[PDB]
Amino acid sequence: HHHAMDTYKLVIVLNGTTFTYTTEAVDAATAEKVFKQYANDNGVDGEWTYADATKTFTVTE
Repeated sequence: HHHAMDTYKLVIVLNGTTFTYTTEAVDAATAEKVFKQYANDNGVDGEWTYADATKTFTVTE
């Protein structure tokens, strides 16, 4: 199923514990749509930052 994608990664830093979730997406606007859906579905409200060099979204709280 069409392989023209990057791997994107979500990092959620809590109290000394870190959860990450990494997934393929067509672009960063798309991976942010998936991740923000996942976050909300799990009890995660927080401050987000994206780093294009590593295709990583980082959420703290």
